[PDB]
Amino acid sequence: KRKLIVDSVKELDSKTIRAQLSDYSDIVTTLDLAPPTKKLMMWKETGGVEKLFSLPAQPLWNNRLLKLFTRCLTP
Amino acid sequence: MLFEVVKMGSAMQSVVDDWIESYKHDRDIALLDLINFFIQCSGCKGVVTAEMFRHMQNSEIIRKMTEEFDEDSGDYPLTMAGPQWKKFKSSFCEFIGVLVRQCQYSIIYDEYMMDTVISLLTGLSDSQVRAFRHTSTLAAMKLMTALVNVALNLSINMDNTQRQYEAERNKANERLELLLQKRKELQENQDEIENMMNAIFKGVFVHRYRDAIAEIRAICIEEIGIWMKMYSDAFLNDSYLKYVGWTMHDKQGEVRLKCLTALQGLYYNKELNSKLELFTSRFKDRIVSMTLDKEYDVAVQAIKLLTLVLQSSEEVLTAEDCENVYHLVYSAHRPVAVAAGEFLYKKLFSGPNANLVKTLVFFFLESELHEHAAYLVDSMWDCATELLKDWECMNSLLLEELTDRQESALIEIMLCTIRQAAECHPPVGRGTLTAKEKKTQLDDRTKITELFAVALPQLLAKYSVDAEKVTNLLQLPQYFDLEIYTTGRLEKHLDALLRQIRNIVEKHTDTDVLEACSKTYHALCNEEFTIFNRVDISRSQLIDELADKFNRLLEDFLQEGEEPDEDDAYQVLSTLKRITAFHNAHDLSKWDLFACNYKLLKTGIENGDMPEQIVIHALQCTHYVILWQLAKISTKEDLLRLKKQMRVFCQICQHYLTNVNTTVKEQAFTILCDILMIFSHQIMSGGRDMLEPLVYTPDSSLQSELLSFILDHVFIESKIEALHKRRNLLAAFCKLIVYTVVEMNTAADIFKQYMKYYNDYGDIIKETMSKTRQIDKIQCAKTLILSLQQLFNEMIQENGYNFDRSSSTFSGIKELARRFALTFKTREAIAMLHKDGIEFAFKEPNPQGESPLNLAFLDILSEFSSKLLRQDKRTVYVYLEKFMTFQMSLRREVWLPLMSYRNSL
Repeated sequence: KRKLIVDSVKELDSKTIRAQLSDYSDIVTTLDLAPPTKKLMMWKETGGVEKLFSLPAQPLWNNRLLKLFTRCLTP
Repeated sequence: MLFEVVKMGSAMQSVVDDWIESYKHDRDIALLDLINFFIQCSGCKGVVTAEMFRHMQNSEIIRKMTEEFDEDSGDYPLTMAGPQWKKFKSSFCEFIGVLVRQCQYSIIYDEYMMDTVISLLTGLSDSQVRAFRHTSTLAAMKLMTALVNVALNLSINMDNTQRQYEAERNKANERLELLLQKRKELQENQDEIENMMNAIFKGVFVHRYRDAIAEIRAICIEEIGIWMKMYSDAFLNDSYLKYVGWTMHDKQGEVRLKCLTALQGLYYNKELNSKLELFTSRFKDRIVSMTLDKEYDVAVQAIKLLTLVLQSSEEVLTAEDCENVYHLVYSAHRPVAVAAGEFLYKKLFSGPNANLVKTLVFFFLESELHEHAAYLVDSMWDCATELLKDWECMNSLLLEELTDRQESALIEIMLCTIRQAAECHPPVGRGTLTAKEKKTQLDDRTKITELFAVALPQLLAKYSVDAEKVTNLLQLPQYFDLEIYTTGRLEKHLDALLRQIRNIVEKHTDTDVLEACSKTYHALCNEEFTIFNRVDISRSQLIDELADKFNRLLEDFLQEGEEPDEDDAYQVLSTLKRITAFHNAHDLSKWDLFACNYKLLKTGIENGDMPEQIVIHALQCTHYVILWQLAKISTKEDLLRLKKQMRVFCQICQHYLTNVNTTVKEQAFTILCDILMIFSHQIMSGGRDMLEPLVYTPDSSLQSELLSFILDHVFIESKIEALHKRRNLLAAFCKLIVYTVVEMNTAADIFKQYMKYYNDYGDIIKETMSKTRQIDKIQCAKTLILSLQQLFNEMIQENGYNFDRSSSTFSGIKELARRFALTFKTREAIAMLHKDGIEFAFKEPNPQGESPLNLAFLDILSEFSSKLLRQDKRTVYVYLEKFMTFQMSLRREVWLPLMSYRNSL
């Protein structure tokens, strides 16, 4: 059987074009916002499995202290 | 050799001229060479011969060439990727255009050449063979565009010759006859060309812009865009615009993109058209809706078009149309944000800049979508870069003679411009350095530093009472090149800052404000700068005050005294908050405040009534006391005392882990998971001698205490708020797992939820599984089966031993079982998995009928036999027959799990 691409139907019929004008709700969407608050913005920055497994659960503001934790991060 | 010359070649006009050369010699051999070119460009390997040419019609040729196509794959030249094929396509198109343009004065009107080519392309464009329909359509589209040029030239020639005629009708009769004759000949030429376009348009475009294949619809819409931009007088009317109007509603992004690119070409660079504005006003609604197209690439163009539409009129758009576009400045996607931002600029941005700065504040305040300016600002960064870096201006409005809602918003905006200028990247989610950019950066920092070193102390003074404003203003010094405090001879202002910061710390109890103060004092206390020593004194002095205040409060507070009431507590808490925040960022060991904190935590247990907020902050505070002492580690008299405090603090955190207060449980839990990791076995790992004495391994009791918490507080049934807290707690526990501070068998109670909580916790549980596979392939697969075991026993306790294997509960475990199988040393594991699943299946026997039981686990275990393995399958079966007997093997009727498991082995 030929690997050549042959189309059974070459054209969209006129009726479905009429329908496409009538309803485009499936090719439109809602607005996807960036983080709307400082807290949510910081979360997105510091979220994800990677960042989570590599930082303390009680945040440490000083690198002197943060290292004490990250020091212990490979078995 | 045409096809090969166009792909392999040499200039296009060179081979066109060579072809025109041969067409003059012998039309027929040359046209045949042209026929074949179009065929072979479609990937076809057939050849049309002279005998076919002279005798067969196109329908018969095309059929013969479908037969002789001789393809290997479904590939054809216009769909294969790589640069050599991209170059082919453009060569293919250049040649057609250049062929027609080079024939437009003689050959093109010879009644032979074009009808042949058009007939063939019209037939091929009708073929069901896609390689023909696709290639020939592209050809015919380029062919048409070449003809629009010819028509345009003709029109120009017709106008010149007309002006020549009239100038002579004035003024002789012999030249007039020639100009009349010339004018007659050109009109014939126009009719002939319009025929050819009308053939191609109705024969190809009208059917093929509507093709089932999207790539072919896009081809057609691209060129109709080109004709209208090229010969607008003749093509820029509704009779051609309507096609682009309909196709804007196409179901594919690539098609919709071309409709918008086409229309953009009809505004940029040049205007203005009454017929275009009518169409646009007629399709305006559908255009603004495309600013939220499912495909972002389409959405950008939709806004960019709306920006062009703005230039011509602003009549067509409504307030609601524009307001919708404004929202997109807060879009997650930067190209949309920036495009929407340029729209915002041209619409509403036209003390020179003070009115533009005030303008931006009103816009930001009218936005009910964002409560901070980080993303509004980034969207404006490309176009209003001058307005946004006008810090001198912005600084003036806040000081020197409006409403306090506008003052906070201006402070907000100001801080965003500064951060994005200081650090050179967009805010998170907007990301994706050069020579000249670091220059602007360095320029930006020094301008910021020099201005705000002087202005910030005045700014804090004015707005100190407001928590939101102060938290913002305090982020500033973290963006200074601090050198400038020395070389700029600005130390008088630095002292003013340290004074205003100090006053804020003492009048504020809000957690964020104090975090800002602490984080700021840390930035200034960098010891790579001459300034350190000045600040260190003020730090060392502020805290002397806090510790002494704290000790005295804690004297009246611990005894009977009176009461201590709600008021005496807020006194302690407030002061404790200030101390805790600073101990995080700053080493305060020189004040031994473990004593004050321990006395405050142990007293909380005995009395049983200690306000939540004090307990929380003590727990935090002594966490930092411990951690800081561990930072400076010789002596060994200090080292033995560290374990003293540490062992004790873990016990306190363990007691508060069952505290009736929920946010208190959580606080105690997260600190615990932190210390356990810090004082884990890994403490000594980093070339450490003196860190082997401090190592802590939790009791089996505590290990279960930490799990009980997770099950209660992470696994049950705004709210994005609540979830973030729980993911954080879960990862705190999973770190203990993947770094083996806690037994891996605890993960069984976690792995079984990978499904039931797949959207809340899926990725965290998925990583815990991987970091245990990469750590120990065998015991991973062990606890991994113990998970399915634990789900199994839960079904039993809730229903008994009748299951109903068709049920949703049982089907659910089987589904989780399949996904566990895809997680597969390499094969000694699955061996070990089937062994325990078999051991468990025959764990408990049946008392009666017949002396079943737990046997249903094999239909779950059957989900893993798919994976491995022929040799090992024998080994598994051999291990299975140690459990099953002959009259077990032989009867088949309910005993179906066992048979099913056996077929797969």
